[PDB]
Amino acid sequence: HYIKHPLQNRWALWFFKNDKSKTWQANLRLISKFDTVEDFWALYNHIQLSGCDYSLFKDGIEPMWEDEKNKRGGRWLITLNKQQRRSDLDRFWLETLLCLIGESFDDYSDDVCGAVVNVRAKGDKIAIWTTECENREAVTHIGRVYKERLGLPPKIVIGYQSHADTATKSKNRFVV
Ligand SMILES: Nc1nc2c(c(=O)[nH]1)n(Cc1cc3cc(Cl)ccc3[nH]1)c[n+]2C/C=C\CP(=O)(O)O
Repeated sequence: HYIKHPLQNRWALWFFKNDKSKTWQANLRLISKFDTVEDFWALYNHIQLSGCDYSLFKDGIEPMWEDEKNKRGGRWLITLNKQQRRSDLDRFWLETLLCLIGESFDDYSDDVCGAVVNVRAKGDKIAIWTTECENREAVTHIGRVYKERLGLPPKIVIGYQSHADTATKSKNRFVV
């Protein structure tokens, strides 16, 4: 009936089905792809009415450190307490998906790879993944706009961790 409204990029929704008897990548599942506003909303409305983690990454980028577009990058991390799953999780996740498909970081949105939400009994987490941890100007601009877009209290920092550092964990490259 109507002409669909194209998004700037094509996106893929992935999920991680926690299965301890399998190696990490064997639990990744690519659910579906979309490149219009109407197809995004249909998928979002469908998931809402249905550690089982999810991610939205640009087409061609797998949601893993191993991917060529992620190996030299990192993520802005938002940590929620147990009480924030009910009051803030869904709002923070939708606002993060909108930053992605709407290219809310202007030219710096070209550095965005995707976003990951970790559903944990001990506390949920949401991250925006970027392609180059050494791109200080792009990384910091994305972080400041993301923190503001989510209405986070200014005094508390959010940290940007390089995937190389997260993978050899035993520390924040930038804070905003
Ligand atoms: N090899 C490897 N291991 C990883 C990775 C990774 O990219 N590669 N990741 C990052 C990652 C990508 C991703 C995608 C989805 Cl859909 C859901 C959750 C996700 N987590 C987290 N491990 C370790 C697992 C748990 C630690 P923790 O308790 O901190 O998640």
